[PDB]
This record gives sequence, C-alpha cells and structure tokens, in this order.
Amino acid sequence: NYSYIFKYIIIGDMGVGKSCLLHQFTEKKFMADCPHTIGVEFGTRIIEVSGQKIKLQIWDTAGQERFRAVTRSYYRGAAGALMVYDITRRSTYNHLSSWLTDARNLTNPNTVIILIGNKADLEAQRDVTYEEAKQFAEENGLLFLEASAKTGENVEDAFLEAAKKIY
Ligand SMILES: Nc1nc2c(ncn2[C@@H]2O[C@H](COP(=O)(O)OP(=O)(O)O)[C@@H](O)[C@H]2O)c(=O)[nH]1
Ligand SMILES: [Mg+2]
Repeated sequence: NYSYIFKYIIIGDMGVGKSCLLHQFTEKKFMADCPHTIGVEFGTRIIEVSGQKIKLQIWDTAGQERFRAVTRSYYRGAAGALMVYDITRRSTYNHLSSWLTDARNLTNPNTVIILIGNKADLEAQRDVTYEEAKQFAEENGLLFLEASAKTGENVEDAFLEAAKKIY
C-alpha cells in the first residue's frame, strides 16, 4: 500500500556501481556470486517518509532518453536523481558537470538531485577526497553522501534523504 509514487533516475559513468546501488536498496543484498550478468536496470520499493507510504521507482537509465520516447518522458517526470561517481576513479568525478547538465536539461524544475560517491569500502584506493566533492555539492545545491553498495553503508540514507527533501 502507498499514497504516492516517486520516479528516480540513476546516472553516471560506466562501472561506478549504479546497478549495485539499485540492487542493494530494493533487494537488501550485494551479489558477489553473479558477476556474469549484465546488471539490474530497473526496480521498485515502498518506503515510509514523514508518516507517508511512498512507492519508489528506480531506473538505471543508461542514456536511453536520447532514443526511447517512454524513457524520454520518465526522465521529464523524475522526482529525484542520484548522480554517481567512483571514489577510486577520478575520471568519473571529472565528468560530473556533464552528468549535471544532462540531469537539469532533461528533467523538470522540481527534480531533487543527490551526489553519491560510491565504493567507500575501498579505503586504501581512494582517489577523490570527501572535501572536494562536498564543495562541488554545496556549490550546486546538491545533497551529498559517500556510500558503499557492497557493504550497504549509507545506501538506505541515500534514497531516503532524497525522498524527505522531495517532501
Ligand atoms: N568494492 C565495491 N565494488 C562495487 C561497489 N559497487 C559496485 N561494485 C562493483 O563495480 C562493478 C560495476 O558495478 P555496476 O553496478 O554494474 O556499475 P554500473 O555500470 O554503474 O551499473 C561490479 O563489478 C561491482 O561488483 C561498491 O560499493 N564497492
Ligand atoms: Mg548498470
């Protein structure tokens, strides 16, 4: 049961963990025994926000908004956007202005955007600081969390904090 529907997109460079973040949230598990599959594209989950029951739809959109009319309008009705980079890979951080442009250009003026730095579990291999990403987020009025799709650290919060701001 639910009283509202929130559409989410999840975007960012290939291999940053978009499919894993979506899977960890909807199914509460990290695979590790299934490296041979493509990686989950879509999912849903009912959450409780501010005393309300809300259904979240989540789409690893993969740039299909340029080709598919239905993907085009889902994008235009997006309530939230997770913009994801890989903390161990600076190039994924460097492409954020491009992803932010797409996001804003192709959604609607209400769309709430959250920045996620994924793979926080790989501490020894950190390539991007918390501090620089926090300043990018603050400049652009985004929410910001460092998270780990593998361990589940801050993954629930990622989706829930966005939803509470959507009100
Ligand atoms: N260590 C670690 N590996 C991850 C994490 N999230 C994803 N991966 C791995 O990164 C690779 C790409 O993940 P995937 O979700 O398919 O990336 P996508 O292309 O953005 O959807 C896979 O081999 C995952 O097992 C994480 O939080 N920590
Ligand atoms: Mg994927």
